[PDB]
Amino acid sequence: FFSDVPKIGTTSVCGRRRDMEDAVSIHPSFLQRNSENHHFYGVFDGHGCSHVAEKCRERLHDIVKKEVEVMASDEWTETMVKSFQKMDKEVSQCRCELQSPQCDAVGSTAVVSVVTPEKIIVSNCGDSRAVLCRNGVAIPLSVDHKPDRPDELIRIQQAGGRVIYWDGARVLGVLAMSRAIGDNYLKPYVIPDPEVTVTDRTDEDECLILASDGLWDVVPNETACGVARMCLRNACSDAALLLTKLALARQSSDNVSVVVVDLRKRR
Amino acid sequence: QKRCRSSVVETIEAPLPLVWSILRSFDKPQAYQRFVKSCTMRGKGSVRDVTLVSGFPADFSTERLEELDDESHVMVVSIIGGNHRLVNYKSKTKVVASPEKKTVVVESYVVDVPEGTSEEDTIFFVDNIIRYNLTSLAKLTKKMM
Ligand SMILES: [Mg+2]
Ligand SMILES: [Mg+2]
Ligand SMILES: [Mg+2]
Ligand SMILES: [Mg+2]
Ligand SMILES: [Mg+2]
Ligand SMILES: [Zn+2]
Repeated sequence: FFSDVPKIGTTSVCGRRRDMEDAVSIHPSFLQRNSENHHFYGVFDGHGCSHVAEKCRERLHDIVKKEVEVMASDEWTETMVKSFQKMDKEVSQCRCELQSPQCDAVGSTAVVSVVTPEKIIVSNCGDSRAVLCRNGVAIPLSVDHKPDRPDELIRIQQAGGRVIYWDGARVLGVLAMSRAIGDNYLKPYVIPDPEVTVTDRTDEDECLILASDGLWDVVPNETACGVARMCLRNACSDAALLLTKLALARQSSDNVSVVVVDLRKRR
Repeated sequence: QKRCRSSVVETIEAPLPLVWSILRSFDKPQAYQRFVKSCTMRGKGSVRDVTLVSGFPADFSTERLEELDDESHVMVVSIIGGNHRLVNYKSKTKVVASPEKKTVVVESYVVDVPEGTSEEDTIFFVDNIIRYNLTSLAKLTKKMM
């Protein structure tokens, strides 16, 4: 009676920047497990150049897929961590035209969510974010990797690094996030290891919003969901579009990437 | 005005004239400075406009060539504008052949300690950057030859 696949809306723009270093990966029905249809969504905020963000857009779902085909029961944390580390490995081995020394300062955040019939899996590394709207409430499904996040501050010092405020809390004074894909020159302080949440789908779930800090740096979780909430009253693409426009209206000088996955059943 | 100074010394496994030919190129810091996205140059007095890559905590530098001696292999640069909280920055680069073919580079500098940050963090911040550049220099020379 209803649809197994979700309606998704995407808006990914250069904004006031010269170079687009955001990338977006949309792979609905990308696999089946125990006769269950799985979905892949991912946002990547690049820095230094665009190529690491693009690379994730081109490989990450494949890598997650191969890892899923070998996972026991429901061990999604292990699956996502392995996938993320494997992505980083591949990057280890275009503006910068893949040339030194400039390719030696490139990485990407990666926020991705596999949506199964029963669960929402969010695997995050960096300061992009996944936020669930449900019962009107804005529920973050990831926690930004900021060098001054107290547990992140301590992990960095334990890797022998330091955090210096220089236009914001920064790892070694350089990078504004404590985790990322690539950026080998900043290992072991900045690692590609993601943190993973797993949350049961409810009847109260409205939509999932994956987005780069182009969005969250100016629009908070509560007002994002509110915009998405009314658009749903392509609605998802109307929400994605309205959200990026809002961030630009709040004078975002950064690339902006918003993905809106519809979670409730339809058709 | 609070001020700090530091120095980085590294040994590079490449011949002096190779290494120097790269360092002396004021107009092309991009060759070994990873955070440089672009640089246009307008001998002594030359001013260069640097743009910095995304991710870095600044977007531009404006730097002036104070001295270039190809006899003693010394360069003197001074940042005269920028977005990088580095005020009154002035640096010397000394290159010498190794008494053992290898090259030693000494890069030293003075700069104002920015408001709100310790001397030690300022030192660490700049030293760290210099080591990156000297690391890339080594990589580049290793390639060219
Ligand atoms: Mg970026
Ligand atoms: Mg296992
Ligand atoms: Mg960004
Ligand atoms: Mg931000
Ligand atoms: Mg910039
Ligand atoms: Zn590149």
